Amino acid sequence: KYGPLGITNFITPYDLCILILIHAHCSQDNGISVPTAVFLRLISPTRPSLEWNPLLKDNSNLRSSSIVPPPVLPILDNIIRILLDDKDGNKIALTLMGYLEAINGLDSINRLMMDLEKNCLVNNYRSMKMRTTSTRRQMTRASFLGTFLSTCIRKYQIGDFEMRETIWINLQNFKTVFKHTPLWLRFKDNVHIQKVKNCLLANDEISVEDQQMVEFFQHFNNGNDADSKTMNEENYGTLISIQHLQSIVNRQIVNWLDYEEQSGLVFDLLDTLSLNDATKFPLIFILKYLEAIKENSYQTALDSLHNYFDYKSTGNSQNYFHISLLSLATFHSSFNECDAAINSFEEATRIARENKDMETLNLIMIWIINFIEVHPEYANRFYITVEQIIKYLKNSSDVEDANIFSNAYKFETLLSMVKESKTAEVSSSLLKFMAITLQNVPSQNFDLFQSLVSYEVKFWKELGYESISDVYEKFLSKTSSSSLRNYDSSIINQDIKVAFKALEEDDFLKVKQYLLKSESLELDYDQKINLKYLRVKYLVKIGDYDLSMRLINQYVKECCEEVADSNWRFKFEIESINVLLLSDVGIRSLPKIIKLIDEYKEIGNPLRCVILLLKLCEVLIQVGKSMEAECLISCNLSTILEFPFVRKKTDELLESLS
Amino acid sequence: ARALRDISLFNDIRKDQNSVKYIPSLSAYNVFNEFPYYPTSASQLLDGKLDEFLMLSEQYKSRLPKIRKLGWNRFKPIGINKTMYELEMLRSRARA
Amino acid sequence: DCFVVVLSDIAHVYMLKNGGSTTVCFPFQIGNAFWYANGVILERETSASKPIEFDLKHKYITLTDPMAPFGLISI
Amino acid sequence: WLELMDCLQKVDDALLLNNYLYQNFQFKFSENLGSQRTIEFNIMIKFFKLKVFEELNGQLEDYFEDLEFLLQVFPNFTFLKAYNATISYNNLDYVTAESRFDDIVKQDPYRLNDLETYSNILYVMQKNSKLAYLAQFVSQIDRFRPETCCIIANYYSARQEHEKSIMYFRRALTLDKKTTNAWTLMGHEFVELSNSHAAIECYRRAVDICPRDFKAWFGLGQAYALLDMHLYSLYYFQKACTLKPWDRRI
Repeated sequence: KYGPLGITNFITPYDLCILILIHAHCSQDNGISVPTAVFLRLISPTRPSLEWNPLLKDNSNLRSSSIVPPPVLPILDNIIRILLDDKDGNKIALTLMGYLEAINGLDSINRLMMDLEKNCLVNNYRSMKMRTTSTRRQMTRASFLGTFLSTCIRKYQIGDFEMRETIWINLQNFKTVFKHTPLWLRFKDNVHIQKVKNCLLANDEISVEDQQMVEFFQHFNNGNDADSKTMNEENYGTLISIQHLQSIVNRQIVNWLDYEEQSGLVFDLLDTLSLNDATKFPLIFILKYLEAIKENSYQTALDSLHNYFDYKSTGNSQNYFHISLLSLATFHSSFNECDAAINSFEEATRIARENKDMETLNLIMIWIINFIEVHPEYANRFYITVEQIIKYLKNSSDVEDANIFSNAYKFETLLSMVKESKTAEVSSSLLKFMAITLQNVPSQNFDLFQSLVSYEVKFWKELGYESISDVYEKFLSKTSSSSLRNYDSSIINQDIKVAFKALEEDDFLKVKQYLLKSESLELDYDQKINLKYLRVKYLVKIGDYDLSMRLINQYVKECCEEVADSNWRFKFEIESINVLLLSDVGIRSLPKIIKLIDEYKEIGNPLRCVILLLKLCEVLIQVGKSMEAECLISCNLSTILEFPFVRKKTDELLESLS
Repeated sequence: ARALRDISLFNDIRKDQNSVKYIPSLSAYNVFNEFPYYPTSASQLLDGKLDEFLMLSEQYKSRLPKIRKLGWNRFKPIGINKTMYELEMLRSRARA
Repeated sequence: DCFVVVLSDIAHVYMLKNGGSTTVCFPFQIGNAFWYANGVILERETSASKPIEFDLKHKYITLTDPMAPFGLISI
Repeated sequence: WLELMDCLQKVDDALLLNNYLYQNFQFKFSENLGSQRTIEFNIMIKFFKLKVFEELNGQLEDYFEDLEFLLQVFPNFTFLKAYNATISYNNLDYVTAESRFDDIVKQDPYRLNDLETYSNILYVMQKNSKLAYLAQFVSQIDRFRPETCCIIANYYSARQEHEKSIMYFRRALTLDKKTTNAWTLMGHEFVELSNSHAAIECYRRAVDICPRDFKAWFGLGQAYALLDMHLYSLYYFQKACTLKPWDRRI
């Protein structure tokens, strides 16, 4: 079924197949009505125009609410397999098969097309009711099939005889490809084919003289191979319109990003473009780019991106130069270049000002924090602080925003969490973002919906209620990851959870091997901290604390200046507390534990309050004053069983007291 | 693209609280006449991208009557000093 | 901290720690290239065809960083 | 010999095959006349040296002594002189080349084979009056050669009618698609029409047809540079650096 591919603005052989089907359905002589699902799989990809920005926008409208079958490749083998499935589909399948056999000439093609325009297609409904004398079903222009057939009619009267010959030379090539196929052998003889073929072949007006030599014209052109064939220019094996190519490509990249498709056929066919249709179809370049990132090829990613943004900008009259840099900026942030991405972004701001268009500034601002969300360590380097944006976007407008406010509040929630604000405000801020996101369609805005889950899971986990987190985590998508953050980040993130479990099950060999990968990998900041946090926990289990103690303090000291992450500061502080008290000297930590207790009492996070209580209890029992420790733990035992993961520590301490 | 107003809730609250230049592309430029194609309507610009099929559709539609509208104006037969463009204008006044 | 690949006559130098990419050319064809502290040593292609002819006066090139001009060895 | 020329791609392969023509190559002395089958006294082996070593701009060897040898034998050969004139053009030596071509026009007035370089020179020269001489004269011969449609385009460009001169360049390319040099000229006239979008794809096609095009990369780098995309142009300029590192302008 493979062959050279070329974009054609004329009637592709695939197109006639629908025209074959619609003829049988409207004729109503055979009583064969093609099922509606068949048409909606065939015509709909040919419906024009979808558009798909390279990055900076993911499936904002491409996702169909109902799952649709993949678009069909223009090969008789694939087309027939759709009709073939039904028990009576053989009858429908043979109807198509017979018509393709009856159509043996360019004139016969014209007979089909003249028939539809004169009788089947009709300008408007008001003439339906007057045409009750028609033995065939009549079509309205505005209908689903009507608008399609109008386009097909237009594409036939649009060209000279030069295009009509290409239709027939290609169709016979297209028809004969199916002939040397195993399925055609299964349908070598079906008697019904002759019946349907003779239905339309009738009224030939000659059977004795012209038919003797009519065959001679057909056969001589055809490759009878008795002699050397008539030499003709190389002809393409498959012809598709631009719009049909758009559907197959968009489905392929979406399927790749996260009823069976034919990846090999699509990829092979897309590799035979004459390099001119590639100009007419710039999206072929980016299809390599998405493939390029998968194997982590740097230069091969770059040239493709530059390739895509040169043909797109010229084709579209609106200035998209202000969009090219951001995609390139995303690409650099994808390879952790970071600093180079920074320079890329600044000149995007200047370009936006010259265009003097307001709507693009919202797009450039929204990209800022999305970048800083991945790399919070770069907040100081931007010319605008994060808080300025939130204040700006909160009062941006009251209309023509839709998703901006949903984006606006989530950034405040993240900042509010990191700034360790009081839980009352954080709950309210997340409330705003939750209400606005769910109010509109959440399925269509798949990116933000996932981000909501991540924040909520994180938020409730910090409060210590895994029961709530357990419900939400089932909605978190794995391996989906997000844009502008690498491509193997999901693999790394999954691996880290493995290491933590391995640490719990005392699999020191596996975790040890993973830390070796740590020092030479390019990792995101959030990933970096986890491994940085992973190492200190591992060193505690081994027993060496001189190295860890010098290591933990460096981490927390740099966890307060470079990034003002209070949550990660807390987790590191308590590890140091564990290190001290484990070495029989936790008394040094008494100043440190107390200053956090009253500090978090004001905050009101119960999980924080309880964990320090256990540490306070543990230090008091290694002193020899376990008497009062028992008294304190007795009064607070009720409120400390609410948190699951501390129960194991809480239970274990109980037998110690006995 | 709900614009925050297609949302029933926030739209309700707002009521209570109240109380493009075109530039040619390469494919637009043709080989015969150096004037580039100018699209007739914004429908022919597909998200700003000039659809090549619609462009050539209008081009065919313009040229098709051009063969028919040939004999108008300048061409004059001999023995008739009066071209056919005014043969129908007098013909129009004849019945009217 | 840059990763460098040497082609027959062209060297690509990709910044890995920080920065983008750079590329440099060479006066003539290169047979092989050997790493040394702060630079690379490049030996000229000897013969190709089957006649075998080669140069001996100078076939080694020293470069420190891509932007600076090359240097000549001393024996 | 040409079809054997086009298959060659790099200078090292030129040396690869050049040796093969010397050590393990010999002609059928039966078919060829005497005193000719010798490789040292052959002609297109000499004509070989003149064409391939310079069209690809490879390292010259056995090139000089063959050159003057061909001047002595072929003093009146039009093709040789134009190539000899071309050599001066290729070395950015325009005064001497103009004298060389001027003999061709006087000796051979009707040759639409290498006059594309002549009009290319005259555009750099100015003297629109002299250029208008050629455009009227060249177009009078015929309007179907690839060159005659690029000769006139230069004359129309010099007079600041880009919207007409832009069309002729596309016409010139359509006749013969191998003349990739028209693509960069195509893009330049877009720049002076203040349509940067149309320009960028133009240079872009020029480098798809052959990546090793210094002119195409440079022209594309400039078009972004005219716009405030100083960095988005750094890549294109950077790519051009590899092609001609030995230039002050870049």
